[PDB]
Amino acid sequence: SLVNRKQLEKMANVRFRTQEDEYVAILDALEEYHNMSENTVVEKYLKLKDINSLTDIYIDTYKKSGRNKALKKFKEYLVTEVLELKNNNLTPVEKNLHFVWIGGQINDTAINYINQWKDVNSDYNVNVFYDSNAFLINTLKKTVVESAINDTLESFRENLNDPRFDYNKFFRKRMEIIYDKQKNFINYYKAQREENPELIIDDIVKTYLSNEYSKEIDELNTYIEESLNKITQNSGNDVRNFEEFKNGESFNLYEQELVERWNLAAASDILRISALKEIGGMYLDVDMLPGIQPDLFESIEKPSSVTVDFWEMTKLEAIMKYKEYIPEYTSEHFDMLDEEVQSSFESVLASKSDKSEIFSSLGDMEASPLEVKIAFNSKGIINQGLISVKDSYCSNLIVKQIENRYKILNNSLNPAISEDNDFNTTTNTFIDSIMAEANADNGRFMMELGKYLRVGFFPDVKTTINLSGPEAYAAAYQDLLMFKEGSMNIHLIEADLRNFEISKTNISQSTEQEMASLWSFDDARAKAQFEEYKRNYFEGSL
Ligand SMILES: O=c1ccn([C@@H]2O[C@H](COP(=O)(O)OP(=O)(O)O[C@H]3O[C@H](CO)[C@@H](O)[C@H](O)[C@H]3F)[C@@H](O)[C@H]2O)c(=O)[nH]1
Ligand SMILES: [Mn+2]
Repeated sequence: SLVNRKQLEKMANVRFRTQEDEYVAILDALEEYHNMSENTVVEKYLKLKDINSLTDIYIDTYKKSGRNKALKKFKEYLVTEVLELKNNNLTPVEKNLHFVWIGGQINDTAINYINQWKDVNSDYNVNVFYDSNAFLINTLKKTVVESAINDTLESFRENLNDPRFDYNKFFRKRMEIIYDKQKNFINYYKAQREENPELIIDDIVKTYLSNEYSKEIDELNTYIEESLNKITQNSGNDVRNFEEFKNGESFNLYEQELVERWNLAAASDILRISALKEIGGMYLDVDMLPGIQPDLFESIEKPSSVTVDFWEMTKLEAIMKYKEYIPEYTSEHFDMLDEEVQSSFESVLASKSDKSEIFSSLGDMEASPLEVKIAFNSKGIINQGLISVKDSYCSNLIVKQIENRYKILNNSLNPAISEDNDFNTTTNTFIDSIMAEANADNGRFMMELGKYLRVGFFPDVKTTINLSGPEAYAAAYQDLLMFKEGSMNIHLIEADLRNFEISKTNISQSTEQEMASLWSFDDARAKAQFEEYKRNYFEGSL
C-alpha cells in the first residue's frame, strides 16, 4: 500500500515548528486518496497527481524546510503507488487488431502477413485502415522522385564514373529538385482547395499527374477502383468514415504528412494512436507476425556464433521454409546455419501439424485503464505494436505529446516555407528558427526537427521517431510517472519503460518485411540505389 495520513505526519514531523497551510493541503488530499474505494483507476491517478502537485508547492515554498527530505521520499512513494495502481487493476482489452495501409494499393505481402494474425485469432475483429480519398499519394511520390533522379543524372551525364560524383552528392543534388517539385505540387494543392474546398485529395493528384507528368486519368482511375476493391476484400476500414479522427485536432497533422510530406509512416503514426484512443485493441504494423509458441524451439540451443537478432530471424525463416505459410519468404539466414542445426529445426517442425502449435494466439488480454503498452527491440521501445483499452489515460497523453511536437515544428517551419525560397535558403531559415528556440530541455528533439524537410528523400533521416513515433510515447510515460504533461527531455531509464512493454511472446518482430523501412533508408541502401539508378539511366530504363 501507500502511506496513510498519520504515517506521513510521522515522516514529515518537525520537533518544534507550526503546521503550514501548504502542508495540511497535502495531508487532506492524502486522506481523501485513501477514501476513494468508489472511484475509478483514472480518478485515483488524478488524485495522486493532485497530491504530487501540492507537495511540489510546499517544497517550493519552504526550500530548506526540514520536511523536504521526508516529502521528497513521499514523492517517490507516489510513483510507486502509480505503478502498483497500473499493475493491480486490469480490464479487458477490446478484441480488435488495427492495421494501417494508406497512400496506395495494399500489397500481397501485407495481406499475407495480416492473414497469419487472422488465422490464429478468429475471435478478433480486424481493421485495415485505408484512405479512400488518397490512393494516389504513393504514385505521386514515386513519379516526382523518379523524375528528380533522372533530372539529377542528366545534370551529370559525363561524371557517371567520376569517383567524386559519389552517392553522397547525388542525394544532395536530388533533394534540391525534389523540394522544388514538392513545393510545386503543394502550391497547386492549396490553390485547388481554396477554389474548391470539396475536391478530394485523389482528384487534385490525378489532375496534377496528368498536367505536369503526362500520366492519364483513365489509368489512374482504374488503379483507384482496383485498390478500393482489394482493400474491401481484406477487412478495409475507411479513414473517411472514422468520424472522431476526422473532426479531431490531429486530422490536420495526418493530412500534413499524407499530402505535403508524402510520409505514410508518420500519417500512420498519427492515425494509429487515435484508433487506440477511440476504439481500443491492438495496433500492428503490416510487417509484424504473430508470436511463436514459447515452447516450440526450446530444444534447440542458439549457436554461440550467432546474434540474438540473427537467431530470431532464422526461427521465422525455418517456419516458413518448412510450413510455407507465407510465399517467397527468405531463407537467407537459416541457410547459413550448420546442417545439424538446420536439421534440428526440421524435426521440431515435422512434429507439428496445425499452425496453432507454431504461432500462439492473443486470447483474452487485459491492461490498465492508465496505459498504452508498446513493443520493444534491442534499440528501444517501438510503436510497431501497441495495446490499449479504449480511451486509456496514456493514449490521451500520447495524442497531446504528438500535437505539441507538431506545434513546435510548424511554428518554425511554416514561416520559413511562406517565403518562397529554394531548398537551401528554406533549410537555413528553418534551422535558424529551431536553434533560436532550442534549450537544455529540448535539444535532441530540436536537433531532429531540423532535418524534417528531407524525411523519406535523404538517407538516415529519422525525424518521424521524435515527432509521432517512439519518443512521443517515452515522453507520455514520463508525463504519467511525473504527474505532468508536456515532457520534452526524457530521463526515464530502460527499467522504467519495462512496466509498459508488450511481452515478446505476443509479437514476432524479426520478420523479413521489418528489415526494409518504407519511410527511411540507410547509407548502404542509399549507395546501392545510387549505382542501380546510374545503370538504369545509362540503359535508358527511365
Ligand atoms: O505506403 C505506405 C508506407 C507505409 N505505411 C505505414 O507505415 C507503417 C510503417 O512502415 P515501416 O515498417 O516500414 O516502418 P519502420 O521502418 O518500422 O519504422 C518505425 O518508425 C515509424 C515512425 O515512427 C513507425 O511508424 C513504425 O511503426 C516503426 F516501426 C506501415 O506499417 C504502414 O502502416 C502506409 O500505410 N503506406
Ligand atoms: Mn517496420
